[PDB]
Amino acid sequence: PYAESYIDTVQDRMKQRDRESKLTGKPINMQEQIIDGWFLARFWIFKDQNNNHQTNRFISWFKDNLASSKGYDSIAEQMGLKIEALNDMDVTNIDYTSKTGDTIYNGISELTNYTGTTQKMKTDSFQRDYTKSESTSVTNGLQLGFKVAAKGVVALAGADFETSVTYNLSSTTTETNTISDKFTVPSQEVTLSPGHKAVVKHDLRKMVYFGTQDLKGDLKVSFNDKEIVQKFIYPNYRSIDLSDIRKTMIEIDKWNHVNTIDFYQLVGVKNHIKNGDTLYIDTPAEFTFNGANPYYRATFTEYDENGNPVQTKILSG
Repeated sequence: PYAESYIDTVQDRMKQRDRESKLTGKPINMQEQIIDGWFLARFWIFKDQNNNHQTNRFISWFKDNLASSKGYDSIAEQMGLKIEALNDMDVTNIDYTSKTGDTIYNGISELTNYTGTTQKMKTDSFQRDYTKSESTSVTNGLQLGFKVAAKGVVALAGADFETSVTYNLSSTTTETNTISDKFTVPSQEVTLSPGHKAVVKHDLRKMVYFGTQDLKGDLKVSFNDKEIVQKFIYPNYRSIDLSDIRKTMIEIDKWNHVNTIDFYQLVGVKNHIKNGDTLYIDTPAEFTFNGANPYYRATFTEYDENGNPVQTKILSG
């Protein structure tokens, strides 16, 4: 062709993509970087299989799909790009601030008394419903066309609240879940004199936690490209994983006598590849739990026959 190799263009593009992510701190486009590597690996195999016409047509098919609007989305489903989290991701550097939220119940239970004798009269228990919400956002999203969900246990140690929340590793968009839970207001202890009164004020409210964190863990990457690869060259089919992309880019740089880049260290800032199918990512995240464990305050003031407060005991909070 006596022109610039598109192969060299892709190799340099993956380098420039990873550098921008690491020099700006912004996340890399995981879809484009892995697909660009899959393309380079598949070509490095095709070039040695004695079909230069299909190899050149495989380059054309990849280029034209990139000129399309869908771009890397159309290729991602054709070669079956799959990224899934099979284990809980680690939550680190939890820093949260707490506040009280909306009222769940605010009222009183007025306990009179008329017996001529000292007593230990008691209120009764009741049960008020509420809904708690959990919202998370990933700062360094993988920028994928498909949603890649993960779980992580966020333990707000100093607040006795601990929940497993869901994240969206593909986009910075907020991921929200709402769940119905219930608080049982307890019966409260009160010692009363003849003719004295007891009031118990209930203040039950949602608790709100705003926090930052990191999210680290392994992701399984696989290519389901058996069908699309064989539409170009059918014989001598072999499956390909991230190991083959690392080998390809090493051998491409060796061909041009330049420093060998490590694909495993070319997947965006704070990220790296562990082996053929394990991508390790480390992204900042933010969370907001609205509801969680409700804050409950209960006070009791004893009034004598003249309506004067005798004693005031704290029962919750």
